[PDB]
Amino acid sequence: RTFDLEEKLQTNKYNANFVTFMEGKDFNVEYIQRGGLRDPLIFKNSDGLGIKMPDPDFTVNDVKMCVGSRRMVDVMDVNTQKGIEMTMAQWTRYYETPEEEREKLYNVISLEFSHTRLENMVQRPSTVDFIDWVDNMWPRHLKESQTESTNAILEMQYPKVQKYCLMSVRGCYTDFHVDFGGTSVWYHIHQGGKVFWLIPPTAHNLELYENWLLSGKQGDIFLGDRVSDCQRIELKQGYTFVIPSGWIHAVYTPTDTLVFGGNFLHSFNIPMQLKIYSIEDRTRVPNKFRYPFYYEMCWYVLERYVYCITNRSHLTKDFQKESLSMDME
Amino acid sequence: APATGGVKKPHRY
Amino acid sequence: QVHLTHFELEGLRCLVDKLESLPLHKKCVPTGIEDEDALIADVKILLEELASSDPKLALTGVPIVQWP
Ligand SMILES: O=C(O)CNC(=O)C(=O)O
Ligand code: NI
Repeated sequence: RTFDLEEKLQTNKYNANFVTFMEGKDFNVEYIQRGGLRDPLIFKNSDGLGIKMPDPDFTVNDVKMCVGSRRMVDVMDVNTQKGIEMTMAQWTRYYETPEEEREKLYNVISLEFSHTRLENMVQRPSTVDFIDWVDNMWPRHLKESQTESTNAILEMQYPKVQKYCLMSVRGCYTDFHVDFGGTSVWYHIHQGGKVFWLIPPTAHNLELYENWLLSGKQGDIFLGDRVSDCQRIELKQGYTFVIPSGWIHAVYTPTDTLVFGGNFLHSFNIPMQLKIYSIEDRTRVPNKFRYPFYYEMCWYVLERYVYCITNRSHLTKDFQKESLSMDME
Repeated sequence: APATGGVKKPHRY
Repeated sequence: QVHLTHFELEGLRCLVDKLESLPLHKKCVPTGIEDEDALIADVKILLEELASSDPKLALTGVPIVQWP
């Protein structure tokens, strides 16, 4: 990295105001229908959101005991933004190491803990449940059949992207990116704090982003300097943040932090979701870093809209029968 | 060595 | 007779155009779908019919797609 992160954290220049500060009770389906979930949102308190979180003093070791000591986790090397892998016990050892003894800065942003004990300790905002394509569009008998708690693709029965635990040490930095498939993101600061820089997905900015990706100079060019308006904003302990489809963001961690969050597609900004998918295609993003079963899901969305509106099914007889059995439960 | 999907990570430098 | 949002109407038109124009090896028609072509046809009909949706009446507070 050749830019100075500390000047990016200190400057007053990222002074756009893109974020809407909301109350949880107002974050409902009617709000989504009216606004298209186009605006990033901050909930300074959880009242009215319908979230559930672990004990306030939950630790990384607690996460490890819920997911398993031997669970392989993807870890980011902050200096290179490259991925490595280790077990959750090894990750916990790292995390518990005093700061002045850690040889390198590593970050975990990708531990998906669905189908472990941890899963029932964390609930996302109720309203996300009413609109996530996984919950509302994917054949339910397939989702319910998932047993594997890792993100091994051969065992994956639906897009396993709903619930992640992020564990970040002071000094961590995740460089600018758009979440896979143009997914929207919810993000809850259980403990600690985060700094985000937000860049809106205008056609121009998305062109810049793609060209930056294709240049390979991500360590040299701080993308928030290349655009007309960027917002840097701090999330404090207990805040919930929702990031809309397409939004280009980077994140810095000023104190050891534990976050619960996750990703979702939805029906109100499909064009952006498709745009982002096509950027991933052109920039040759490896499958492993993409939304699993993306076009499969899109076919299921079409079928659900036609069925729900017209009562005509385009699922197989067997699939219809599986669905009817569940309707009778 | 099983292949994974839905790994969150920006691009490498 | 139902009113969708313009957010949905525009998105569904984008999606149908996208999926229809993917070649065979990229189309990813999933296991549960019977006749993809007939679905695409049905979507197109439906979009014509819902194009006169009223923006205020679409604000129902409950999604069109929910499980029974
Ligand atoms: O928290 C981090 O370091 C990076 N997180 C994200 O970019 C995210 O959850 O969308
Ligand atoms: Ni992100």
